[PDB]
Amino acid sequence: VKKLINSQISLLIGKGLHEFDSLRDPEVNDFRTKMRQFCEEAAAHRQQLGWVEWLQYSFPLQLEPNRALLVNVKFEGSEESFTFQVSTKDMPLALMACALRKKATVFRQQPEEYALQVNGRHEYLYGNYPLCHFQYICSCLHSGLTPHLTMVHSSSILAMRDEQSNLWSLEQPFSIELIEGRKVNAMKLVVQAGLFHGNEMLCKTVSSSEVNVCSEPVWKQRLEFDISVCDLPRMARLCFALYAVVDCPIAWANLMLFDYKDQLKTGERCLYMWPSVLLNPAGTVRGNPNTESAAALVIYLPEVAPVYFPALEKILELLREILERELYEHEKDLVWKMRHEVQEHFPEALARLLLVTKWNKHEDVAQMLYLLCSWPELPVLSALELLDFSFPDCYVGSFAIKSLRKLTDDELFQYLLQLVQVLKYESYLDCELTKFLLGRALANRKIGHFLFWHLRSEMHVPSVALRFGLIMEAYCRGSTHHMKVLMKQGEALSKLKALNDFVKVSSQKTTKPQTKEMMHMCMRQETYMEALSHLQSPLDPSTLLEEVCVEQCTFMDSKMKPLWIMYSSEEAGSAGNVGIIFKNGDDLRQDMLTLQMIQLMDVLWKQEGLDLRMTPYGCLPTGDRTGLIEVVLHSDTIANIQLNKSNMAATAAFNKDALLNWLKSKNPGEALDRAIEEFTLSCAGYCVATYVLGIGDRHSDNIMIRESGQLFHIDFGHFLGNFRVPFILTYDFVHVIQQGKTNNSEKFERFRGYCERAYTILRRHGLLFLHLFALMRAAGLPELSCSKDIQYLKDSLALGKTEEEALKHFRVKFNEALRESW
Ligand SMILES: CC(=O)Nc1nc2ccc(-c3nn(Cc4cc5ccccc5nc4N4CCN(C)CC4)c4ncnc(N)c34)cc2s1
Repeated sequence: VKKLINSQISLLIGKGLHEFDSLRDPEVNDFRTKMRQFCEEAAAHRQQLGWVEWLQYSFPLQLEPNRALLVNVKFEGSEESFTFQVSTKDMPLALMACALRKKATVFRQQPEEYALQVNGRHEYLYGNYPLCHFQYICSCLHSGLTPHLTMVHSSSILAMRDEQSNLWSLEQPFSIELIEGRKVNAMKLVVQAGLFHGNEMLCKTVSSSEVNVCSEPVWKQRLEFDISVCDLPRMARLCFALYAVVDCPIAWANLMLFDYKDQLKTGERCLYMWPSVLLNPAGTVRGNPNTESAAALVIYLPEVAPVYFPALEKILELLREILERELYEHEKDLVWKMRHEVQEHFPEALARLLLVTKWNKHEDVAQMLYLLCSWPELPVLSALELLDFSFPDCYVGSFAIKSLRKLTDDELFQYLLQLVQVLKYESYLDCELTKFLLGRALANRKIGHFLFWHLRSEMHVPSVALRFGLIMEAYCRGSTHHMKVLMKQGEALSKLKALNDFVKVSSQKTTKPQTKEMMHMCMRQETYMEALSHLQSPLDPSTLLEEVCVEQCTFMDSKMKPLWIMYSSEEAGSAGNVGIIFKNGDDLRQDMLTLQMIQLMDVLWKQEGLDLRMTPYGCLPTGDRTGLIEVVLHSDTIANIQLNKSNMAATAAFNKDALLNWLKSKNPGEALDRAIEEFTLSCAGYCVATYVLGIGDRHSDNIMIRESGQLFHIDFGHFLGNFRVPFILTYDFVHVIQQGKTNNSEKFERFRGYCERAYTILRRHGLLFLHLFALMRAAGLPELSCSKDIQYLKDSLALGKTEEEALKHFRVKFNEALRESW
């Protein structure tokens, strides 16, 4: 039983648990038993949750950031239903109280014992909120549709829960012996080394003597470092680069100078190096696992006797404003002297003080830390900055995590991609970020879901495979049931991979109709119908994927041959008609990031009362160049529509009418007006988002429209101006915005306003994007690695300007776009 589970975990995470044992590594072992313990208690806590509290755990509320409506309501075990008319202002309780009246009359004769499930989804309506505040009711209003709900009794929710149970002495300089290696090249080889605390060096780098390429290299030399051993900060990182010269880089490697138990390191180490793209401070501090083939350096840390880092108990014993909103060396010195008044009267400037503190002198670090221990808790915004690699100290990190606990679950979810990436910066396996993510994920099943997937999707990256593998193991121990739910997902993804391979093979040797019918036969096999059916969507756990409609599935006959998979569900009706796209061969990470950023804009816009009718569709990497994109139904590409085919509702006398004609046929009579407004709002949002993000090569192939008028972007797949990208107005959208008239300055200028509001609201949260992109640097995305990428956002949001200033600047950009539009 505990052997079945171990095997289930092994299959789910894509790494066998026996591989953890074989490392005979006490840090891995200690991480495992402690994190198992932590996760088991969390699971125990959850099995006694109240029924409302469980709903909160398993089906967290989906909310928006007088008027009448129709609702259909039924009860759990009957098909008979009642249609009521209520107010968009009424709470779920009144509707429930209403539904119980109708039952008592029909069956010839307490609302608070129920919750309302959205039919055929894992989504529930409860709490003291007006119906219009629930994403679902809210969404229903905009599309016309009647909300459909089931009354579920508390006794039934509890049955769900139950079924789901489980020191300063050493004054001599620091130094190492560089012994030998075993490697491949073409000329002479040099080892260069630096001591780092984040990006900042703790002293100058020191180089090797030249030795010939023939090697199996030999050195037997002492590299001495210009810094007292008693000064090495807790998080001292020692870094190596091996290269050749008569410059040609070969490999690099890093390690911490203290182990995970705070002990200084001795004596001999063998470092298995990673291939190079010279010093790489940000690289992992674990050696290359491919030890058969990896070049290796042998070194020797010299025993100065054990020696540990001193307990905090010991450590605790031991024109300003005009600048405070990069600084000269005299400005630095001023801040440091003011550290106390910084604490008392500028607590939000912590980050700036941390960057001036001298991490290569131990006495100053004791100073800074002592101030940190009484430092007031900081705003989330400020805390997200502190998580950056320019703050490696474990005390700083703990303060940051401590400031971050006041994150709501909706916020945490919004920034989960970045917090996971920042695991790649960590020095050690057991850390505060890991416990934090595990804890919040075990308290919220939606967080759990995406945490799992963000980690699972990277298991083929050797630098994170062990770390990420271990976290998912701990997660599973805390939720046996959710483990199985995710296995169902992994098995579906495994079959889709097999199905996509067949399509790639078949389609090269036969015509599209022929392969299509083959795909269907392949899907109609028992093993497939079953593996592909009855799962939660990896794109959204509240979306249930029930019956694959084989007949509606296809593939696109191009490059990587992505698959199109439709689902239906009687229980959910029209709402359970949903689709996924499976893509294998392409990397989806950049698109996911882009889409999260756009969805962030939408939330920020909505919090100022601006709704730009965005389309934040699912996009999720699940494996090695593998993931999923959510089908947005009732949509088509601008290119396709602009083919202006005859025999169609939308056939134009002039190609420029095509897109308007299409909208007309989808939205007759008085419906046309709202579709044009939907188009205008959505167009403004994507124009501003693409501009702020530096995304170009937009064209009719990678823009789409919904039948409601909503325009949205797909397949980005470059950003931050690396292809300065101009603002873009396509004449074809301008034509539609203008209701089909040559001149319509009343409509075009309401459009300009939309853009100007959207843009000015983002500037107010400019720092949030900057902090978020800074952390994303951890992802290893080629287009998001250096500072010229961050600078791109600095320039697009004109953060160093006044709002009047930037708004004029933006107005020049917009007018330039208008001229470019024919
Ligand atoms: C790296 C990368 O590819 N990123 C990508 N991101 C996206 C995002 C969206 C889409 C996408 N593309 N399309 C058009 C489309 C894509 C198909 C993909 C695989 C198989 C069949 C496909 N058919 C598509 N159409 C074209 C329009 N037609 C009316 C319906 C079917 C979408 N339709 C609805 N929802 C979507 N989300 C899409 C594709 C991609 S690819």
